[PDB]
Amino acid sequence: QMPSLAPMLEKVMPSVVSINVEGSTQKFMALGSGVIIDADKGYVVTNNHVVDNATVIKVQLSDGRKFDAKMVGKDPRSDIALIQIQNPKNLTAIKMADSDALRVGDYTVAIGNPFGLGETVTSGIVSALGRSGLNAENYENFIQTDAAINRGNAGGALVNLNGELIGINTAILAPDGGNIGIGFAIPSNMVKNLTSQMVEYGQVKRGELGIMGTELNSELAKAMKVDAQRGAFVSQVLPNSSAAKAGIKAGDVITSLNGKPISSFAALRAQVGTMPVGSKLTLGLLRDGKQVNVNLELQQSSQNQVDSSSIFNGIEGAEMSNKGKDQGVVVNNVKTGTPAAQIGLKKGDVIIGANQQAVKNIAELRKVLDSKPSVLALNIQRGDSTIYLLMQ
Amino acid sequence: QMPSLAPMLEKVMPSVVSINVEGSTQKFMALGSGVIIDADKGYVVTNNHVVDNATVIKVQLSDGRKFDAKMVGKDPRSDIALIQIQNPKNLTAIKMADSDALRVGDYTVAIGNPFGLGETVTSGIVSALGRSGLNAENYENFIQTDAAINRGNAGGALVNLNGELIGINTAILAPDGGNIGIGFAIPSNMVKNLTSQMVEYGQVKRGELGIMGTELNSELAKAMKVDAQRGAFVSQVLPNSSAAKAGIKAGDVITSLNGKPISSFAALRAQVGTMPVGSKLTLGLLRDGKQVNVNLELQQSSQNQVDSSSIFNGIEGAEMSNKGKDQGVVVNNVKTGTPAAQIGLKKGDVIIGANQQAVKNIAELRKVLDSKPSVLALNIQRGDSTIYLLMQ
Amino acid sequence: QMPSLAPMLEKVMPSVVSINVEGSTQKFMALGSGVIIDADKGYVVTNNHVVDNATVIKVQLSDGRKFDAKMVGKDPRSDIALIQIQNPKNLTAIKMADSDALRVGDYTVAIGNPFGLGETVTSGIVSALGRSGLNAENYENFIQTDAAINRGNAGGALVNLNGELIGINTAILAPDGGNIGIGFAIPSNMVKNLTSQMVEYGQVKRGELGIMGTELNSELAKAMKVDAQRGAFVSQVLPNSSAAKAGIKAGDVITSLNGKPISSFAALRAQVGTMPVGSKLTLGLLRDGKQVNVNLELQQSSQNQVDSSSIFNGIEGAEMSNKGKDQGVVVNNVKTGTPAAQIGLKKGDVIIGANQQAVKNIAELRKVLDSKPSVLALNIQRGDSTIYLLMQ
Repeated sequence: QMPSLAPMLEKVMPSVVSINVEGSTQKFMALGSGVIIDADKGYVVTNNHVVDNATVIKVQLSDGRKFDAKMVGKDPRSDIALIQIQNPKNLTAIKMADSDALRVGDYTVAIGNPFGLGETVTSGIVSALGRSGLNAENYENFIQTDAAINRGNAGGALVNLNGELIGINTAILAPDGGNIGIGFAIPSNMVKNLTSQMVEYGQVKRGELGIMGTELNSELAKAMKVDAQRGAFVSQVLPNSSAAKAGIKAGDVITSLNGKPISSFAALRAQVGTMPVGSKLTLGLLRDGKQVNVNLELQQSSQNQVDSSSIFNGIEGAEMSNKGKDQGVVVNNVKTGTPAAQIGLKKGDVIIGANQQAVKNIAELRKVLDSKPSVLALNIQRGDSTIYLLMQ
Repeated sequence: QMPSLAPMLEKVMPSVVSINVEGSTQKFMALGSGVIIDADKGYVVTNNHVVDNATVIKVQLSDGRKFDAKMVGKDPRSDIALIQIQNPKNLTAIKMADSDALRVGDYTVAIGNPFGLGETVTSGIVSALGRSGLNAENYENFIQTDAAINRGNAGGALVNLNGELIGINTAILAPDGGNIGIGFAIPSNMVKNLTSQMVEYGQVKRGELGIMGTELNSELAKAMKVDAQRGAFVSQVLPNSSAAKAGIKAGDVITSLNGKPISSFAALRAQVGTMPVGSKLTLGLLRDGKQVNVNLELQQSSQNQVDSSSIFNGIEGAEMSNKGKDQGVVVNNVKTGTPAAQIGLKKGDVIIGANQQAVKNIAELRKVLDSKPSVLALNIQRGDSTIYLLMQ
Repeated sequence: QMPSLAPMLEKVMPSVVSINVEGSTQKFMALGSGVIIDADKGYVVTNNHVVDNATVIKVQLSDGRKFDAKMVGKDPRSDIALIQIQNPKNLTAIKMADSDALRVGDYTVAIGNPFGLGETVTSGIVSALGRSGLNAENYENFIQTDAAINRGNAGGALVNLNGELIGINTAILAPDGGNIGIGFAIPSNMVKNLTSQMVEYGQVKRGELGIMGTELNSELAKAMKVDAQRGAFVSQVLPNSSAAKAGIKAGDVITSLNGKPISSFAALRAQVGTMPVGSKLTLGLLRDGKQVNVNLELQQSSQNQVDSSSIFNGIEGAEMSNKGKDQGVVVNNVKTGTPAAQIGLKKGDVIIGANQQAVKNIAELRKVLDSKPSVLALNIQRGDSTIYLLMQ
């Protein structure tokens, strides 16, 4: 006869896990939380900042059980990392909710491991949607909540009253590292995209419209005679870009993506910034007081991702990324005094195998590395030649 | 099928605004929140401490729109200021609730601009009623809540589940300027009185009963053989005061105002301290174990208000206040080295016009000043003479 | 038509009280809260750490009334103290809920006196059950909640939506002494046991099973081939102990006490650590993959409790404790330079009266002391001799 979150949480708490990490860059230990995304494969999502530069990763269920997990993907720009429990048995995954249907009155409960106390649940409401600006280089479209979140909560669950995941708790505004009522989670639609890519590739293949923009504030709107105090202002479109081809002109205002009204430029960036190349989308446009509708196809890019370090753990040097279809890992750009080039690593190289195993993409590669061989025999192609690079 | 504050907030959030302020006393910037009280006239209430000593005031709606606002009234004793949006179009005002019907179990939601993040809502309950003592010179009858309130929330809304305004968020107990679960709002009945006066006059005409008192604590009650552990103890009544005339004797205990039981002396002070002169009220009295009922009429006073500075912005000197009916602004008491008297400002002067505009009260005056003339030509009366005082 | 905690709180708030304390060890003042446990006798429960080393204790009702209270019992190991309002009139006691039926989704409201503001209520949920480790020498089986708790809340009520007491607020995790969403209360079943003893004896007669143990973590479970990631691991059983007699063997795992599954070793310790000697209980055992059921009888012990100081307020020296039935207070072990032995206090002494009043146990004793005589005439037995020890 008493209302309670207990019935819901009982089904849901098994989904959320604690995460302990040992690493170096100087030895450190860290801890945070994670969410089980696929029970069968033992996929567990979490903040990239928690598991970044980790030598060892251990995951602990609510029931006590510990497992070891290995990395499978990580995206610093959005701060989402995907890991995988080695030898997953009898797990519970969380069902994801559609974060786009969230409203500010909405109740939320947060679950995670503050200060490593153990699985802690706290609750609140949605204080705000679309918050960004925390770190302006990243994609950020944060849900804001006043459910209590502290250090150790990172990577944990933000769920609604039905126990569906709506976000991953990531950061808090807080002088003096204590919670004051303001915390942020990555909306779950973003997690759904980013992770699904990582699963299949080991990284995110970032698509772009190829427009330069900025927040459409009220002042700018007068300058431009537009009826609209919010949106993405198109400063200019790149030549031979999706936008270009689609007919978007500079001095346009983007008001909606795929039906969904657009909070701001950042939100827009964040949305598309997480869709995979080749995605077909449609833009709500506003040029000279007239509404416009345009169909676009997300295209390639020059995304700065996956350094040689994120895959070798400590081997500074050239950045790397997949290549075409499952064609192997390509080395982007080697530095100079960077240890990687100090093993013969030269930009333009195409890692096509390792230790007699085929490498189609970064996931496969990281897989050979998971076995932790003593000597790593890279099978690369420079120009029209096969060569081998060795490590220890 | 899920409970949510969203439906209510959707109607209500437009009412609450952000406030940016530029000032000097040395240049500063400040920010807080405000509530739209009248949609047509663009009246917006807020904490006096937010907009105090401001050269510029800009208000930003939830939809993005910015407007400029000018001051119309301010009361430091209660920390309520009233401002007005210049050129108000298509606004939403909040409906006010009767704060006297609040109870401690009651749910509350707070809306405002913590750290200038944007319109943030957080929720809690009524922790307590009638809290005072924060600053003992002020009138204070604070609602206390554990909805999260931080810097930037000041001047914002405290509403109930029906979206009616019950208070204005004002202060927080908090070492280290972060919220810990204890925040305070001015009850809305007080806001309703204080503001309505300001609208019509530019200041509050403070009435007094003319009794000296103190909190009736349990110890004092024994000393005095009274059955009552709380109330206002009458230490003495002033001669030719309302109290006097009404038959109130020293050593009386006031237990109720207008039917409403009385928390304490402070609460009493705070209540009447916000009713306009001439108000007719009735007091619940307790003399020698016997209940008494008395009818009173709030009378004049010597209220220390509106310095020449609050209207000239930076012109230290004599204090000022309305006079009789709409008879003009009277200069209370000039200092010495104060810049005001350094323009020929002498106590007893009665500003009856400015720049060929008639001045009936402080609002009218502040109105001529809103136009920001280069030279201000005051039309004053000293004794039986009209004179003119000039400024720049 | 609006949901509210108000109706419930209206019945319940009278039960909770504020507590002011004057003491020395150097003069100090302290404050916290307390809960009325028995309206007739004026019993009020609170944290031992609040009223510890107090010369004076005053209790203040929600209605204003102040009373003086005297100590009747105190248990530092669990941090529960029991006091009694001198001359209790017209009080309201709280009904206690069964803390064992609490679940993590559950709503909670906290009531108490943060920073001596007065009776403050805040609310939250059960974040966690069975938390311990705060101070590892104590018995601790804390409920964890995110209802706001700050300094002054200690000794106050944690209740459910029906206004039944489920815990006593005790501590908070918090850098910088401000609440961040994590606070702890002693579950109410523990309070019910500990206090009831104190009432009847002045101390707690601690029973033991006589087993050494430790937390059964997942690693240890592999080492031992047990299917169970949580519980109490039996490292060894003491000879001639209850456990011994009952058939418990080292390398056993305890999974349940009296039907109730067992969080951990600490929880177990904490449970039995609060049952009175002679209690009959039953243990859920797990030896070599096989479930076992055993019946036990709590037995004596060597519990380190009640120093001569806790009863004399400032008279360092030998520890003391009841003896057999109501046989008087026995002096455990005298130190050396300790002031107690400096009045002729010798271990093995059996205080059988004081000032011509009979002393059956520590409560009676503390009673003669409550009258605050100028000279205290102890009637002791050393060996086969009656003697008298004098004080001032």
